[PDB]
Amino acid sequence: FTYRGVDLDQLLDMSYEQLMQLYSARQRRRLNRGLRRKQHSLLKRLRKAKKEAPPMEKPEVVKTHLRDMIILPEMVGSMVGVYNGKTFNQVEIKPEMIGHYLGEFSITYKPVKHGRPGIG
Amino acid sequence: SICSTASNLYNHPQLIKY
Amino acid sequence: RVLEVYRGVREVLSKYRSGKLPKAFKIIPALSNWEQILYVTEPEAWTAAAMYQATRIFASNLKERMAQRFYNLVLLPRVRDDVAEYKRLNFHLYMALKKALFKPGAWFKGILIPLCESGTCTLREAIIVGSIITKCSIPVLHSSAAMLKIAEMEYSGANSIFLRLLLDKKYALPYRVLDALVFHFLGFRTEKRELPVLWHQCLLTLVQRYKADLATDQKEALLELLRLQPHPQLSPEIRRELQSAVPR
Amino acid sequence: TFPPASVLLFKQKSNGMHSLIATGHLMSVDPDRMVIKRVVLSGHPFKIFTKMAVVRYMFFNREDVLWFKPVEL
RNA sequence: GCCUGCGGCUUAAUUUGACUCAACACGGGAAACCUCACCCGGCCCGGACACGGACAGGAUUGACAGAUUGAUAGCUCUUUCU
Repeated sequence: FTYRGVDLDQLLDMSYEQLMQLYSARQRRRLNRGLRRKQHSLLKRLRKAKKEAPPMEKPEVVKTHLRDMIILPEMVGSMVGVYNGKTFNQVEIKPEMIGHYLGEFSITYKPVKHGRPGIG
Repeated sequence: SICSTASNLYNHPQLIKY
Repeated sequence: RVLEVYRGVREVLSKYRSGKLPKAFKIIPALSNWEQILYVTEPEAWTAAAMYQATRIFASNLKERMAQRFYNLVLLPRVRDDVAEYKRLNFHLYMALKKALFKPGAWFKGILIPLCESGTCTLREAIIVGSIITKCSIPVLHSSAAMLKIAEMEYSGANSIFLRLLLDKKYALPYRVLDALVFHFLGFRTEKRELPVLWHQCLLTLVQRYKADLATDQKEALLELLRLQPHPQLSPEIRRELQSAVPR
Repeated sequence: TFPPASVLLFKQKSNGMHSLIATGHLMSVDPDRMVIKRVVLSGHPFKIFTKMAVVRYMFFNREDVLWFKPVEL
């Protein structure tokens, strides 16, 4: 896999400053704004949960509310429950989603599949 | 399947028709 | 170093909705200079939840007299501000009054008896404080001491209601508080003041619960009072409960 | 049994003390008279608008209401 | 075609009054927080009195760390100190 001409080992070995030219307009915008302490702590729980896993095993899923989290490429390979109001949807963070938010992966409502009109 | 069902008429008693 | 930190915890405790407090908060019962800490924390700008958890720490740790002077200097004026403002009470401050009933002695000596010592001891304040007193359990000896001290006062609108609810504590009394009560009732003997409905209910509660400690001259003083200070409704019930007694 | 016939009923108090409770006569004998057992489900109207109200404490699921929908209150 | 109301269908919720003038861009209501008013999960406590048990041989609050459910829920469990 390659993103913007940069590889996965190349991205994961790249510093936090040099990421901030490789993203979208909103994403470079928010990384200019600087992340919050809640998201720092969530990434810290992700560090603890991705490290202590057995080496064959995928890490333990961490559930979270923060739908407005930028999917950093350091999160790739984890499993995260995303809260959409009712239900933590458990997404395996694959490397194809490094330029998106978590909030699009737990689709919030149920699709309208129509019935029939009664008394209109 | 909500407020209705089958419940057909099957098996009655010995009616001594006058 | 001090002023910066406590101005910071003032600006935190000025909008206290939730959140775990730092260690700068929980050593004020160990801080000797807590009074000069306390004005920089600016007591009237506080959320009532900050009032609540302040009284929580201050009843879980302090002495008696520091608790009393915190009740007097800080708690009582903001209580009267919120009652004269709202005509109701904030639930953080209502449970903080239960937190202030986590010490009964400083409660009586610092709030209740100074409220009737304040001279402006109103009715709704009386009902609030007495209902919370009715909720809590207090010691027996300090209950007789509180009734002893409350009977010493004047008669505002707030003497009888607290007297009636402290009768609704329902313990058994010594002889001194009973003689002081019956002597105050002999002070209300020929006074032409239209004493309220709740005073008649208070005397009614007193003959209901304390029928077992009536002497002969005391019963005659009670009949003197009921002969001179009637009411069209509760004077016959106090009369009936005085006709259904057993002496001491 | 063909009517008329008297209908005595008594109940064991303790050890053969048959104590009389009920007394009457014999109506029409046929299985066609079906008995209907009723159940009243209660509620409380905790939101009140003009001719439309939100009531709780009558069910606890959601699709229970989808099961008891045509039955009038 | 797009956009907004009403109904209707859906949804956990897609808030609500008016019902052919005086329903209908009216409750200034153009909804990321406020404007919940809806749903799913958690915190804190929902009384007094009377009877029997725990109760100073602690009743029990607070209390620093680490595991929590979606959340530094020490309001959960070791620290069990006060």
